[PDB]
Amino acid sequence: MIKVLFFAQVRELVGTDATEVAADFPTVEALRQHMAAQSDRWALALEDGKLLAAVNQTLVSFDHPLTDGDEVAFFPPVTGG
Amino acid sequence: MIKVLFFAQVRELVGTDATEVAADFPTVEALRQHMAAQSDRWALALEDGKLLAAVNQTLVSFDHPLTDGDEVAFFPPVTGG
Amino acid sequence: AELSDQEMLRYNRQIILRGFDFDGQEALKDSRVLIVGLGGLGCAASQYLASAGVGNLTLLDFDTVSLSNLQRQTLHSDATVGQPKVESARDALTRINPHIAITPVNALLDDAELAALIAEHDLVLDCTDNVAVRNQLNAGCFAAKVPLVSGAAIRMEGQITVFTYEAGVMAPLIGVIGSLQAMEAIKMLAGYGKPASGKIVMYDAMTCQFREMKLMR
Amino acid sequence: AELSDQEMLRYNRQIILRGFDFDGQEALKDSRVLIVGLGGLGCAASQYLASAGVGNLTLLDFDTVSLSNLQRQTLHSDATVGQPKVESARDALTRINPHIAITPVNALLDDAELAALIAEHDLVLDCTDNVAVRNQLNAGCFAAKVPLVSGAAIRMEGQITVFTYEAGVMAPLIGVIGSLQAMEAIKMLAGYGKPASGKIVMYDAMTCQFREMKLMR
Ligand SMILES: Nc1ncnc2c1ncn2[C@@H]1O[C@H](COP(=O)(O)OP(=O)(O)OP(=O)(O)O)[C@@H](O)[C@H]1O
Ligand SMILES: Nc1ncnc2c1ncn2[C@@H]1O[C@H](COP(=O)(O)OP(=O)(O)OP(=O)(O)O)[C@@H](O)[C@H]1O
Repeated sequence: MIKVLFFAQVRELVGTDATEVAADFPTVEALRQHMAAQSDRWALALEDGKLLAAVNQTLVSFDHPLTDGDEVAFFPPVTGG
Repeated sequence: MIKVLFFAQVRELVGTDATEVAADFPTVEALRQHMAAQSDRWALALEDGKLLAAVNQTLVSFDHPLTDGDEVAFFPPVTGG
Repeated sequence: AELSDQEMLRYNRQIILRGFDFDGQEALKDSRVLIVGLGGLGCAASQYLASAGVGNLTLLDFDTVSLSNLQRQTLHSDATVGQPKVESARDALTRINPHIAITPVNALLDDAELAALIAEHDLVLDCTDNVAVRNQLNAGCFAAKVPLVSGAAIRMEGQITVFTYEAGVMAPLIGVIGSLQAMEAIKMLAGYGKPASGKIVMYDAMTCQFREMKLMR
Repeated sequence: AELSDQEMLRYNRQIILRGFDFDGQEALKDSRVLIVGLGGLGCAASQYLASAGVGNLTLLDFDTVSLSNLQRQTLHSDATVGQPKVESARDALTRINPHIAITPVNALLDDAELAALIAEHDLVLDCTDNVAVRNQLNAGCFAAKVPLVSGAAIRMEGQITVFTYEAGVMAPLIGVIGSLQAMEAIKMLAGYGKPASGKIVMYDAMTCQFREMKLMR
């Protein structure tokens, strides 16, 4: 279906590592809002500006076209060190 | 078929990272000798005692049963540091 | 437990980590870890076990420092060449953190003696270079049921594995693997995160790739 | 190039690595690397760039040492708190290897000045904590066409990427990522192995997993 994976702090906040979801998002940004609307914890975990999307082993814009079978991973960006 | 992968020093010596081969080895040890018989460089790269076999994401004895579709990776063992 | 005002400031960046908090930092202080092999890896791993705050560490090695070792063992120095490794290391380590208690043990213990020693700690670090020792360790640790964070490296290849129960070597490789160990140790000690027991994480420097392979009994 | 009898002994374990040999070790000696940010990562990476043998290193940071930093920046110490980081670091580094030439630069250069500096080295190390700087770097490096080994870490997460063209932080994480950088740098400098350009290697400490994700222009 749509294997939505979660890494690092993102998975930490949402409490799950992966989740299959029904196909229904044109852009990656489409899925970004659905999931974020679940709760305040989800809102923050998937807050815009503080998230990075990776579509099928490759990084993509918050617009890449999503079709059924796609694997989208959501991890945060890192700066510091 | 039989996706035989190579890692670290092993891949270094054999000069290739992966190689598909015709199904024909009962034990992992069966494949171990065929490949090692190719040349002196292959003999050494895959020399018995100095090799580790990994069958489909899991480590296995030099006997695990090999069937078509199997993915066998050959990397050396590490001690030191 | 019980951090001072100064510990609480130095350890801050750790304390504020969600899930760790003051509690974690107190666990660390109360821990008694044993590092076997203060060479390439033993040196890498201890430097961060010390700075992070593990209150009690025991250095176990029978060898002495040498020139060649100075290509990768940062804890040692030209001025300490010849001196035994447990001592060169202790000195450098107590500079990194004057708050922890460091005990050096210049020797080559046998099975009876390792066993007694192991049962005296909460976690052991396999930082050796031969299966003779690695086997004693795995043996003693399993008998007393003390977690083992084992690692190895040579040439351009490393491995790390957890148990809850010549050839050259590029300098930075010992650092990758060594710091991996020190991480996993802290993870176990404070019950933070999920340990890497049940598998071997292999690191291929030549290509910079990491593989995970499931373990079997 | 041209190693002495003493360098040739100290660097041995590197020289005997197949594919590296005397040639590699001479490249390292002839290299001029620039490290920007002698904090958590800058400290981890330089310790192994120094011991391995990169002949010339330039430390660039405007900050000073502090207590909190002593939970992870091993190159610094209580005795150096307050002193600027480029200097605390240079001192510790020259202890690790009295054979290399270290140049500290206590400042905050602007674009004109970074650009001049970059064009003076063979490789740069992004060891900073903000996109302001990281962007200048990426900019200057691309203009002069100088390789960039960039890395970052925070909390329990790291990343490393190569370009050929508060929140807490667990101590050992900076070590994993830092030593990764120092490895890739050496790889580029001597043409040994295959670089990690064209992707981001991400490291998840909480679970100890590594992911590779393809980059796009
Ligand atoms: N039985 C043991 N007890 C304590 N320490 C051990 C034991 N066996 C091996 N060691 C130590 O493990 C360490 C790590 O060695 P490593 O391979 O890292 O460096 P070395 O052995 O010191 O290096 P070199 O390759 O220059 O010989 C050594 O410093 C060695 O003394
Ligand atoms: N423009 C820049 N030029 C030089 N160094 C920089 C620049 N921007 C940031 N840095 C340095 O990058 C370093 C790494 O910081 P890190 O996040 O690793 O530790 P810190 O900033 O020193 O730590 P703390 O979280 O205790 O504040 C610092 O030591 C900081 O001074």
